[PDB]
Amino acid sequence: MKLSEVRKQLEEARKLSPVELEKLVREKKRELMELRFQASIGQLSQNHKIRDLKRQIARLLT
RNA sequence: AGAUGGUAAGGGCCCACGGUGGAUGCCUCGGCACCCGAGCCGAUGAAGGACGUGGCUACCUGCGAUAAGCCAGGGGGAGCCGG
Ligand SMILES: [Mg+2]
Ligand SMILES: [Mg+2]
Ligand SMILES: [Mg+2]
Ligand SMILES: [Mg+2]
Ligand SMILES: [Mg+2]
Ligand SMILES: [Mg+2]
Ligand SMILES: [Mg+2]
Ligand SMILES: [Mg+2]
Ligand SMILES: [Mg+2]
Repeated sequence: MKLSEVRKQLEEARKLSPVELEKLVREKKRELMELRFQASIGQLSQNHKIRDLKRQIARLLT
């Protein structure tokens, strides 16, 4: 289900849009990094948070 | 004075039961032949690779830093996150 919702809202990134396709992505990635840091230290990650993010970004990157 | 009897360190044949070995039978996801179909790919970067890519990933597979994946259309109708 996660699809429909986000992607629609994602061309909804059209106030500023490619500029925001971008801005958003950047923010999305910092999250991934923050997230896989938590990931590696162990005592701060529960998995799919990762996958789900990476794929936000593949979609975002569209 | 005399006579021919038991011994088995070990060995031989026979039976029995094991070990080892992987023949025989059955099996088959593979192979072989024929026939039909189909028959080009590439600078819009092929064929084929290297290195990567999974929360934990050695390999195989898939994929390409959007990395076992992204979008859309079609199919399908309870399961799914490969081996
Ligand atoms: Mg005598
Ligand atoms: Mg004897
Ligand atoms: Mg003896
Ligand atoms: Mg015995
Ligand atoms: Mg890795
Ligand atoms: Mg990882
Ligand atoms: Mg790993
Ligand atoms: Mg591989
Ligand atoms: Mg890219």
